[PDB]
Amino acid sequence: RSYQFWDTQPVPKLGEVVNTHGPVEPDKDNIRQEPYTLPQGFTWDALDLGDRGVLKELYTLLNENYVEDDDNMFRFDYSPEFLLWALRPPGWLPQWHCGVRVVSSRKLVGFISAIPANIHIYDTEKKMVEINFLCVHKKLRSKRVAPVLIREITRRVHLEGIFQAVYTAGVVLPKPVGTCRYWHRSLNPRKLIEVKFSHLSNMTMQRTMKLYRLPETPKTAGLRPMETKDIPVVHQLLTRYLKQFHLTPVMSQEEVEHWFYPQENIIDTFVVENANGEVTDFLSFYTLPSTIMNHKSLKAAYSFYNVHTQTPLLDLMSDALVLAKMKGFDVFNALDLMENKTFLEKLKFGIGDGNLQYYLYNWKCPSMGAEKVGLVLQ
Amino acid sequence: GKSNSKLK
Ligand SMILES: *C(=O)CCCCCCCCCCCCC
Ligand SMILES: [Cl-]
Repeated sequence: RSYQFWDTQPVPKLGEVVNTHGPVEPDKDNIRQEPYTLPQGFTWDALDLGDRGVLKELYTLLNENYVEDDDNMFRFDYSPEFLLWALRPPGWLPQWHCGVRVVSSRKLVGFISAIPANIHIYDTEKKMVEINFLCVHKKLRSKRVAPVLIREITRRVHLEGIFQAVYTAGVVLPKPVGTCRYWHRSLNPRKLIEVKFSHLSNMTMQRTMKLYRLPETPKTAGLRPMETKDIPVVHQLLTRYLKQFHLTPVMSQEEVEHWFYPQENIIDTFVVENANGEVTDFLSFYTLPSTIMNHKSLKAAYSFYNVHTQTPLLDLMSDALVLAKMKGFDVFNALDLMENKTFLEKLKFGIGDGNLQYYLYNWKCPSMGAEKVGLVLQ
Repeated sequence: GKSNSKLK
């Protein structure tokens, strides 16, 4: 490949091997004030998701034009309540919900977002932003709109004093700090084969169903949904557990509440409260269904953060599978980052299509194995 | 952006 756009950006190129730790370019003393030029007929807009109609426009745009699998069958079916959870964490800005509209139609045909986050990369803690939901209407993809969306959100982030960012992609760009791989655990194998999420391996439908059968209830003592009183100890257990990885978020107790307090059809968090009344472990997974292109929806649970101090991680993730099975999910998704490679194969996960490349904008540092990534984005 | 993976 040739990277016309990323060669102009403060990122190292692919062939480069990094042995340093630091920014590529300095913090900017003066930042460009006017927005970048969009092609004629389109204008910028900051999306106030507090408007149910504006939020309605966004998920309609995403669920019709956002990322699909390699085979054109499944499109992420984002919920209005889900997007509020992902795009309104502590410190969010409406200007960082960067939208593009047709000038005459006022139709939403492009979007990119940024949320603030404290990132711990190796031995440095930096105030960065998390970029997500870069989406261009398929009719518009011919006018080079994506590079403009990146430069505009970069400008709007610079105006607030932030000069680093973390983001993911399924494509290889300059230059991945870490490469993870998706794994899938079938919870409802009948339907996954129906809609061709998976294929019958020679095994009958009866043999496949028996292999993926799960107990009706979890096995761990003191397992219960997280509630308000668990917020500090969940925050405490998460900060200590993340210190072993090299790329992690540094959450405040306010951010821990946002990302982990249970919300129906959005985020689920179960804590382990032992016989002495102490919370010693917790599991979490968020909800993200996919639109089935032909003959209607695929309920998928995505592993989030799973912290263990007294329960084995294998036992904890078995309960996550049981819980997700109970709640009606059809598949339990999890990356191979953090300690996930210790249970993926044992708990009958299957390796998936393609990777999730992790990237740092304006930060030069060595790469790390997937086992060292402690960051999960929405 | 997140990628949509499927069992290979
Ligand atoms: C998935 O949607 C990731 C989108 C990839 C675009 C890269 C964004 C680069 C950083 C933009 C703002 C950074 C400003 C510090
Ligand atoms: Cl490197």
